Amino acid sequence: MDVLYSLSKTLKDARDKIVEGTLYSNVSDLIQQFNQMIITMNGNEFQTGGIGNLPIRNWNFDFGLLGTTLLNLDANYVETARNTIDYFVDFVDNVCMDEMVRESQRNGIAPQSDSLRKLSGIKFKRINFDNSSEYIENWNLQNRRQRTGFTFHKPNIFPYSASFTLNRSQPAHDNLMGTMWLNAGSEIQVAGFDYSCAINAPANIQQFEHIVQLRRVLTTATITLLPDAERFSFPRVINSADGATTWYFNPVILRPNNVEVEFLLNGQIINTYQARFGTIIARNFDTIRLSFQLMRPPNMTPAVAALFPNAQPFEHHATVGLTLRIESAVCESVLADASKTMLANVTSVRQEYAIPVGPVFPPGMNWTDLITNYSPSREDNLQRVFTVASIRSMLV
Amino acid sequence: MDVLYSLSKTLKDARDKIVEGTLYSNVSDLIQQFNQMIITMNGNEFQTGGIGNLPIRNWNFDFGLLGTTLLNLDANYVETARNTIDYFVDFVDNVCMDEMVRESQRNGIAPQSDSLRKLSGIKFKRINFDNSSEYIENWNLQNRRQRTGFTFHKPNIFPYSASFTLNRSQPAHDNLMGTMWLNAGSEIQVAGFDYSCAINAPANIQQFEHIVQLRRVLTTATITLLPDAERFSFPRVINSADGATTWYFNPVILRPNNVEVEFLLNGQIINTYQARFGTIIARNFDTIRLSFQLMRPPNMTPAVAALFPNAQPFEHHATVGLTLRIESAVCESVLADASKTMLANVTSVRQEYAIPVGPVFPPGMNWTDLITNYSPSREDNLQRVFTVASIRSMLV
Amino acid sequence: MDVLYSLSKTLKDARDKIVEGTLYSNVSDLIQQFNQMIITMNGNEFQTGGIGNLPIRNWNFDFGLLGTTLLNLDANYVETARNTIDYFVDFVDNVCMDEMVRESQRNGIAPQSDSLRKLSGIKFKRINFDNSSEYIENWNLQNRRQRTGFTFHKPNIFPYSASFTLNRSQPAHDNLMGTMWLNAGSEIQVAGFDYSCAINAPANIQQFEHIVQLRRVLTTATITLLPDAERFSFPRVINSADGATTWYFNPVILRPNNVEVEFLLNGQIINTYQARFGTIIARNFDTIRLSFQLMRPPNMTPAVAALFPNAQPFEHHATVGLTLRIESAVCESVLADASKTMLANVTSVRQEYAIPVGPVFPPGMNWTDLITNYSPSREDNLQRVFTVASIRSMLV
Amino acid sequence: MDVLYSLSKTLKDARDKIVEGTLYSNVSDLIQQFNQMIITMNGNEFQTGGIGNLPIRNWNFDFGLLGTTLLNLDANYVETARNTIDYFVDFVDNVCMDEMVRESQRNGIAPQSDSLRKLSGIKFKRINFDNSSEYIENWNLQNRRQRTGFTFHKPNIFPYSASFTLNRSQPAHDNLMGTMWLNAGSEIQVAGFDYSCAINAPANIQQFEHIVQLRRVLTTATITLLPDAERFSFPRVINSADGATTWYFNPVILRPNNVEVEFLLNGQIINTYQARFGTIIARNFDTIRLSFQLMRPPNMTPAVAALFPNAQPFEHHATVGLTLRIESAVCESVLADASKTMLANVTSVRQEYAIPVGPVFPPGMNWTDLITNYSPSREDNLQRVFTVASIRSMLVK
Amino acid sequence: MDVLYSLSKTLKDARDKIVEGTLYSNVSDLIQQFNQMIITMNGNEFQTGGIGNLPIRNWNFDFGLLGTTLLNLDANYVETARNTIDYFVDFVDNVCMDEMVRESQRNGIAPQSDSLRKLSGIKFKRINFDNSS
Amino acid sequence: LILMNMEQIERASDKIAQGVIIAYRDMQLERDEMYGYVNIARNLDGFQQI
Ligand SMILES: [Cl-]
Ligand SMILES: [Zn+2]
Ligand SMILES: [Zn+2]
Ligand SMILES: [Zn+2]
Ligand SMILES: [Zn+2]
Ligand SMILES: [Zn+2]
Repeated sequence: MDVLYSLSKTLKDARDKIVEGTLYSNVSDLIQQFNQMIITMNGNEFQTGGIGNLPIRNWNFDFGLLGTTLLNLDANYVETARNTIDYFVDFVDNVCMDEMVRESQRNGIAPQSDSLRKLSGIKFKRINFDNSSEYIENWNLQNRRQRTGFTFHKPNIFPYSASFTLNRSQPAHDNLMGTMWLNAGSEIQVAGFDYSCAINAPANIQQFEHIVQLRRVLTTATITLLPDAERFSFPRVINSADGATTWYFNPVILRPNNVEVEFLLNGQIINTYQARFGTIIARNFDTIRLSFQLMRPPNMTPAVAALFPNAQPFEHHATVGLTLRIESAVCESVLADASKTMLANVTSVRQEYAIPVGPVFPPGMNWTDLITNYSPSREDNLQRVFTVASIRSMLV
Repeated sequence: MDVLYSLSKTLKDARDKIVEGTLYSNVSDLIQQFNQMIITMNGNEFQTGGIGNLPIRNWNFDFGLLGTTLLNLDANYVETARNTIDYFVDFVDNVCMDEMVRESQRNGIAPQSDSLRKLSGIKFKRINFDNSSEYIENWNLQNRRQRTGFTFHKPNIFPYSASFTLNRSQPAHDNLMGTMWLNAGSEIQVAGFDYSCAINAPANIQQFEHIVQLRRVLTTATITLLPDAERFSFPRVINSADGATTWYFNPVILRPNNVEVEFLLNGQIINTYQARFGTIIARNFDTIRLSFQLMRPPNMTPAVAALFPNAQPFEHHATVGLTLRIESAVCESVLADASKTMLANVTSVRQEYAIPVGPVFPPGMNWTDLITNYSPSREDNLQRVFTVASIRSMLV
Repeated sequence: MDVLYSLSKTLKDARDKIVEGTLYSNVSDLIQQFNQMIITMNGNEFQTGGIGNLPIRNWNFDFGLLGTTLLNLDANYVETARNTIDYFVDFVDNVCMDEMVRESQRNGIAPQSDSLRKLSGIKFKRINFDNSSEYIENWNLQNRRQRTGFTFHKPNIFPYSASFTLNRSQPAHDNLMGTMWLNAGSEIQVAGFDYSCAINAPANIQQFEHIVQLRRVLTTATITLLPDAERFSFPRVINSADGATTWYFNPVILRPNNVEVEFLLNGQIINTYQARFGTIIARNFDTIRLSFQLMRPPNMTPAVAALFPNAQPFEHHATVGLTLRIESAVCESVLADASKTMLANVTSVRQEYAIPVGPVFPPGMNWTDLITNYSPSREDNLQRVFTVASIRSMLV
Repeated sequence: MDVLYSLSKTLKDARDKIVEGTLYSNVSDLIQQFNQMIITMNGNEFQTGGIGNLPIRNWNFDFGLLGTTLLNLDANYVETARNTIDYFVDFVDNVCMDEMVRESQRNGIAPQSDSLRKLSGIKFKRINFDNSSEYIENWNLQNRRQRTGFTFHKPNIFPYSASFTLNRSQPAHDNLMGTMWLNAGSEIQVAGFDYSCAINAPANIQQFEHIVQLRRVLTTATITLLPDAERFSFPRVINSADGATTWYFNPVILRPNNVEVEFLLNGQIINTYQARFGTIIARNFDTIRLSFQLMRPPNMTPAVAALFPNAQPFEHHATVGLTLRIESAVCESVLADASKTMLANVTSVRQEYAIPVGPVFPPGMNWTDLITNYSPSREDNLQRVFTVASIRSMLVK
Repeated sequence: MDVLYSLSKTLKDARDKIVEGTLYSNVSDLIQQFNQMIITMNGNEFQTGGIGNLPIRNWNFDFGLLGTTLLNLDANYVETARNTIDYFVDFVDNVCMDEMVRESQRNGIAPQSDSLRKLSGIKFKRINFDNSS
Repeated sequence: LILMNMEQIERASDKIAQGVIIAYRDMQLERDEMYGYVNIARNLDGFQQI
């Protein structure tokens, strides 16, 4: 992996630095690294495999070294470099694609394609040099059982789930008490609805609780908390849990009462926020517990008192919302996020070449299914393919 | 462009690395590059800025070389370097501004300002060195006609458009079937509304379709797909198509049925997602075809059954929604997005100096009008000014 | 700060570059810098402080130099380097943590911890080398009295605020004219609501104005302007200004009229956008003025004509909304944003070690209170701790 | 800036010291400085002035050095020196005027005129010598970001504001309770007026409060506090807040009660003065809170008792004043003040040559507009033009 | 007092006149005065403070003399001088603050702070020069 | 290589010392395995350097 990354990094440096007219002193170290790569690869035969529809490709390396006896690079030098660079970039792209489409339950962290296993041989370790990318840095750290860290803008940590729980229900579905939520990506919208507006609740308070368990621990997370949930504040006709019949929802939004956001690690409260909404920090957590109360307002104007009678029928249902958006976080595991392209690149390569479903990943690399059941083997295979995808995205 | 970028990059390196106390070995290659730049620029006269309120600036270069003999840099060395760097940074900023405010219909990719034309001469190609930025790398690749790639977070590919189509309507606007949508920036919110709730539709199904034709092909795109269009889920009084009258829309949201999101390239299905929500990947497409359905609930509770009568008047209008957000994508063409500042830089420079409207760009660099009619000449001019703005933001 | 950053950058480079098999020429400059660091640190005792629960730690430096005479680095070389690197990383992390948890009112930009004050001595200036990160570059430019700016994706410039102004009201809260708004982070959602729908207004137009005074000037700001406010588009039961009673809000959304968004600096209009939605560019401003009008629709279909009677009771309240999202901007000062972890890192370190409240920051480093009262002393302390947090992030 | 200041300083020293009959030992160092200036400037072309009506002036330097063999200065020596000095003073005047009429949004502290930009080059740094003026000293401290200090006699820290607040009012405007204030320059005159004289107040006390927020922090401020406000102590006919009608103010002055001056920094109490009048010291503050009570006097002689009835109509309205004068203060930013001429010089040059409105300063250098919105970019540009104005004043004035 | 004033005036002249690029002849007399101050102050221990909340501060002088150049001062010279100048300015400010907060019914004109009392010793009279304010 | 090892090579010489501290206070002679009692300074901490 570090050798594949080193090939890609050398090729990117050569593309950026070996330009017409440039001082040779600008490229001397890059030229030495490039010539070392050429010497190491020369004489080695590689086969990028024919899994799925990915075509079998054979790679042969007999390339001359780049010259070292110029003061400024000229057009001849750039063209000589660029032919070799093109061949090497093609080879690295095909190796990366071959690795991305492969998985195993046993050693998913280990290389799977024949070319990458060959590149793991000691006779290629000379190619290895500056491992500065976040993905390769974390790869090296995890190879050594060291504390890893990935920074994610809007991490896709929540599997998509648009669900509801009814804590008070009946066949008519007209005096309902419960919660509905969309947990998607980095966003949790939750809303507790009481159709009776807690007329008969003790103290005229209805308590709603929403616990979301993250499949990995998040650290140093900046989160936006907002009082209302705009996704559950308009009238809807919602199917019943069995799907037999459809019930009606006609929310009127009250501000939530005694909002308590707990961020918990192993069930221990690490962070606690009470009645604070703007922008909060959860330093280390794997569970979010949102407690929020519908409080029937003690004093009402006549219209509000009209909305909420003493008994059924209830036509205006008192809903209290909550929005939780993880803007940025740090995770010890790879994750999809709104800014990167590793998941998209891996999925695109697997789709374009009709890679059959394997033992490890769900079909189509579906992220909801993947992150719902983020097993250790899935984590190893995902980190491997994501590191390979980043290596590929350095050149492609 | 490569020379302007090399000047800017050399100056940024000099600002960051020529610091008091630093080992000369940290700067040796940079000092060589800087001295080469000084030698090349010495004895050359430049003029920048004669368009709009951009002032006329004359530039003369007669500077001494930086020393090579120190072991660690001291205050004298840093001061001499800083004076030269200040002059050069001012010159580069003015050249970038002079290029950013000019456009051409014929050869808009080629340099427009006199200074960049002078810098395109062979006698300046020695300045050229490491071209590592994504924008200059794409510029060089586009020069050789290699496949370019710009990564965007929340690409602004959709021109702003809030419109609606009525497939069934009458002058009183009380039995309406149709679609309303907002295509803005990176988001598509589309809602199909039937006022009869598909009482008389065949099989009690109303089909809604929405086609968005992207002006450029997108690859490796990460898409959030959510069932509901919250933007079209509240009571609304809407102007009629000719604006002669207003009509009422009292939505009640049902979940969409048989959701099929197709991503098409050249009218062929590249990606297709059937009832899939959360994160999906569109590997290569220029069109998005969202087809959904309002399916009248076969079973209703008394409240739901009351919402939807057998005939007019229809007071609750059955609406199905869809929200599609492009988080990240790759495009072969420059585009505005949420994280970069190229468009903002170019617009700000053109507004500060009162640049008259030109034959290429719309007035004020209006992005909606620009991406609506994204012609090849507009694309070439925009890539030029965006590359210049990225070069400028390295220093300014 | 420059010295602490240089230490961290040296260690990060050593971790990324001192890898088995690599050519010594790839790392030669780094090895020279590393040996310079060792020479400058050898023989010095440091104490990282006991503030809060952060333990007192003593640091000693008697390390040997790394070798320079191999053609390729080997496993022995990597192990020897790693031993020294681990100690230096621990020391730098502790210095960063000690500096992050301290504040001063008189001179908040100057170092606060004893270790960082010792490292500002001239005897350590030899460690200083490439200052290339955005935060350290801004730090140096600001020490040089040079114009520098931080780039923010979704800057958290707006203190959280959900409030309303009632320009027409009565104790029964049934003929209300006013504005509702949420300013949160980088987002503004405003809505003018008239219960009489401007039945008895001059020209049947109701004017709404909303001014947001930014605590710092923003430049080259990309902004999305959308013509509705989904946060204030559904029925709500809202406390009164004193909380004595609760009133009822029953929006029906009309298109806002004469929408004029002004971006102002020093009370002067810099940018003006009339009836423009989608992407706009605010080049330089400290205030946002949003003017909009609820225009009574001159023609109404019977369904619409019913909703707005000539007199009370008013059941459907005509609301017109605007939404303003700052996607990207540039600020002279430091700010929290959706991408960067500086605030989260500082808050996490302050929470983990039970750092008491100081005379500068609000308790818990709460961002709303901080940005509300962004004083110069707060700004200085906050830039200091944010730069230190970034330096720590390079290694931790 | 340091080079322009050094040029002007050398020229002023030459004008003051190169005088007939003086010992050469009185001027040897000055002669060396003057000759270094001549050597550095020789062979350099400068252009000043292409904005507004400021003419384009071209400057060429080919001068001989002043001699060094004399033991006493004679008339011919002084005349040749004066010729060179006059040319240099004309040049420095023009460079200063060219710099003063320019502004920048980005780097307002940096030079804007081309001549000062050229003078910023390394070759000219040899001219630099004693930087002892307060403005150039503050300039050098600010370049290194050391704590600056500007001493202002009567700082112009308050924008002009003459307004009133009504806490109790009604359309007839005959039972009014409120405050009126003039904040102008270095002065705050405030007055709380109750028309009923706190007859029906809770214990016959009417509390008045006035908050003034300074746009810059002041330190080491000598402040006079006088109990009365002569500005709001005579009959007035005042517009209404909407301007629809006019109300009447017939004040009768009572001594203010429980007078409390508070000087605060970042919303924290720094100085508190209770019942203290005359000279007080506010060591470091950005806000002034004046709180003062109208106390209805329990015992009244018959004329006083006739002034204030039990109920309306109220003809004589009980008013309590306060006058606050900042005599001298220190500010870390430049400011207009009563003794200096920097603002007046900058404005005079800008008006004399019809300098168009720029993107930084108000439409004509109005101090009220500037101080009301004293932004950092404005502060940088103002400090630059004020330092240039002082450099010019060393020679032109 | 004369000595404290002379230290402060020497420091002010050093700040104003020891500037990058200036002729050494502009500063020669000032450099001699400054080096004489360094010689007189070196090896002497001073204590300031210990009244109210004024902190106790200890001052030690172990500085080198300012060098000489052929023609003009350079940036290195200015930074080296500014280190010493900054320490001395800190010391003088602290001595002045220590004296300003003290008073005496008897001999109120005489120095009251320990540092100024030490500075009134004969050894420091060498520092004394132009008393022009 | 020479520049990084210069100090070590110079300090290995038996005929040059790296300096001398004149401290007019009475300092105990150090006990060093190479000398017995020796007025050897390990460093220069606490003294002005000429
Ligand atoms: Cl985002
Ligand atoms: Zn149910
Ligand atoms: Zn984002
Ligand atoms: Zn219609
Ligand atoms: Zn109210
Ligand atoms: Zn009135």
